[PDB]
Amino acid sequence: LMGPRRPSVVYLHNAECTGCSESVLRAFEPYIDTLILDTLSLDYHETIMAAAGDAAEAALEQAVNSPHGFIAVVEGGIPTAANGIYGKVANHTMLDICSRILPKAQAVIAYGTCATFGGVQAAKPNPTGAKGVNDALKHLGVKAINIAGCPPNPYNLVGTIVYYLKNKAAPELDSLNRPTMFFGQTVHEQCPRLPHFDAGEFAPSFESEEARKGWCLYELGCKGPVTMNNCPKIKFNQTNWPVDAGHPCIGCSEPDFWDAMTPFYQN
Amino acid sequence: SSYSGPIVVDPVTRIEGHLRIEVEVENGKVKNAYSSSTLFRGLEIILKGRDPRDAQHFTQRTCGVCTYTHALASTRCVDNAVGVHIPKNATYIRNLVLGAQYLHDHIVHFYHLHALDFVDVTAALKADPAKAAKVASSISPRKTTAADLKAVQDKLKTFVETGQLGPFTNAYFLGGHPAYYLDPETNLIATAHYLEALRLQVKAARAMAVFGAKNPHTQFTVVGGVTCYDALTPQRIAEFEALWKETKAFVDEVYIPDLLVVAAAYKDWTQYGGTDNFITFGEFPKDEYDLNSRFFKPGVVFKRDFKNIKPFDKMQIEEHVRHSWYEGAEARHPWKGQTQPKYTDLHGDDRYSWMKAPRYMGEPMETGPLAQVLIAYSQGHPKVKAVTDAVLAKLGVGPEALFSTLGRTAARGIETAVIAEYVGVMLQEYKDNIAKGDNVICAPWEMPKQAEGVGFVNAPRGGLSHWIRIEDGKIGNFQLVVPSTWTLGPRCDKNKLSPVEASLIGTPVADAKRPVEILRTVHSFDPCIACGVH
Ligand code: SF4
Ligand code: SF4
Ligand code: F3S
Ligand SMILES: [Mg+2]
Repeated sequence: LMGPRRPSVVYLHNAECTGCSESVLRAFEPYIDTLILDTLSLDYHETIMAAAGDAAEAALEQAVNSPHGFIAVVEGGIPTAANGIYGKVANHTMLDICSRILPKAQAVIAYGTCATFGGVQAAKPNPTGAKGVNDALKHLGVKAINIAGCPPNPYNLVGTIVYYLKNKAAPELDSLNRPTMFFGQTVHEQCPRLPHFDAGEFAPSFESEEARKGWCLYELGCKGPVTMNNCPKIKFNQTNWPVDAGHPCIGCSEPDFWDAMTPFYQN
Repeated sequence: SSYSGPIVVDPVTRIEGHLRIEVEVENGKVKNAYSSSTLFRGLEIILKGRDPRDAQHFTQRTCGVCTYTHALASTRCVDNAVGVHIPKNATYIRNLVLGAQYLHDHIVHFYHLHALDFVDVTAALKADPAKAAKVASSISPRKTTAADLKAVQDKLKTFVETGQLGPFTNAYFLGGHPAYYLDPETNLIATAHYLEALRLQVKAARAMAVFGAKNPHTQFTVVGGVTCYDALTPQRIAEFEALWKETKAFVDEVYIPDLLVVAAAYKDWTQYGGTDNFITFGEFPKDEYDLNSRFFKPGVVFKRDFKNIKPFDKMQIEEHVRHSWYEGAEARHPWKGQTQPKYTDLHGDDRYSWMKAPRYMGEPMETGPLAQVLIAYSQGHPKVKAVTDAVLAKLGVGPEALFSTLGRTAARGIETAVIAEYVGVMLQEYKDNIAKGDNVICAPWEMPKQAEGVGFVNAPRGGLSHWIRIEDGKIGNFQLVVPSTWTLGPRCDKNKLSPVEASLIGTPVADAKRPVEILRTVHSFDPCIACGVH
């Protein structure tokens, strides 16, 4: 699947919605075909790989055991309740799969808030005991680079990989293990509506003339002031982001945001 | 002779989510099948007690392949519970983002999820690119030259000679496979278009973010309408229109001609993967409270009796748990739904999946593009009739060919083509409405302390419904009944095989170690297990 010249990537899916995988398909300059043909060797990925079943299991084993080394990219939280039973692939628990594979990686990237912090299935009452990768695997010494968001900006994944391949090391990380080059500012300090915030000019409702005029969404719940991400800077799909579409930030790059940021329409 | 014994496919790749397929084969043909979904998250449990306005943000994370669809279903559900009638422009904008979702979704499904079951990418290296160019130019008004295709071949050659096959590692076609039929040139055309589609889908997805903030996981819907005042501007509408036009050209000039050339080469696949019963909810409403106002209308068909389409009665849905990993055996209407996980391992107490088993009047129902297309055809839908007849004639087959894996795959293309044209109609109506001076996009509403609501979406995989019971102004019960639940859930307490299980009976398997025929039928339903289980 690999050996030679392109660095091997093993992409794992735990308890996930596949939105983070889809976000990588939106990669722009470079696009995903350049990424898979030129930059990297994508050696396991359940969403797009040709092999299935035993043949897919064999592909995974051959990539993880490569003397060339591999990078792991992990999407989704790890369900840990009831000995990991709520999530299995090839009749192995996701907890067991990740416990066996991730300590062998040269580097691990947790991609998306579910893999970084536990995410939507970890919201109260967390029936499956879902955990982020570093929480789940602390005891095995796994320290994944956390690229948060639901899903993250794919600019942030490619930027981190490229950095890693160049410098043979992680970039500067914050106290949530997220790269400071992408997560060092609040989305609020970057927001075009900040002058309205400063002036106390808040939309009181989505149907209001103030909302039509682009006033600040804080009274309608915006979590921009407590959320670290580069959304207003990079935007999504080269064209938009939530508050330019008129909707508050829901805090989706922050740990436990499903419980910390709710109700989404209150501050 | 032929293989007798079990085959297990776990993981089923090139789907969303975690699926285990088990079959029994006798003399080289499948005799029995089980659809086992092997991840549970429990979003219905997590929603209990929360603010109904928050539901769409959680339920959108049911699935990022069919992104937006669950936000739309939850917002329709809470809209309905609160009794708000959203403004005309919110209906248009919501409908336009949903049409863009179907084009993105079905294009990615055919190329990036389904086509590796039918395309031998490595054989493309042996093709004659001048011969392939002639073929490509004969099936599409788009002209393709020998140099165009050689560029792809040169790129693939460099990739393969590195020994790092990446996503093609251990492909079922490597080495050759008796169930792979295409000639080298057709493999090269499909492979070129697979690669082209990787970039085209970026534009198809961008179309959703023009109005919808971002893809994946849009952020422009609210109870009462939408938030995106910028979507009224000529600049955003023009940006959307240009991405739609380019996406529609790809559908018309690349995807459908490829679909037809592959279906022609695999015409034996009209003989496998049929199903009996069909359900569809309709989509693209003029009136949020009348399903019959939708461009595609709802309907129910039993035993392929399309001369007797039955109305859809939302009270005749029940979700079974007898063969699922939930407590007990009692089926429930989703306004009385229960989500009480209880794992027994594979076939423990005859249970083998985290999906519930929805039944309509006790019957297992296929939903998705084949249900939408066949039911609309049988309702006299003129656009659906015009392009399904053109497809049938090109392929030289009768309408019975539609009741199959090949027919289902073709129906996915037919609805893509029909929706791609209808998006232009919706777009014009939206423009016209703005021009009359209607600039309203959100309506005011009030939260009742007690209410029931339901929202219906016909998503790219079929009939989606979200069901809420509001108690003390909070979520008392929230139940998702999702298209893949219908299609790929397990048996019910009457032991009826689900559509995917039943469709697998009779599948030939040339090589049990590389059971591509099972993948062809399973992938034809476009499974989404995060959707089906939530
Ligand atoms: S982080 Fe969000 S988008 Fe990514 S897998 Fe989790 S729920 Fe899906
Ligand atoms: S809309 Fe949100 S991110 Fe922007 S200024 Fe207001 S609170 Fe800050
Ligand atoms: S909801 Fe998420 S995508 Fe950005 S604007 Fe807020 S961090
Ligand atoms: Mg459900």
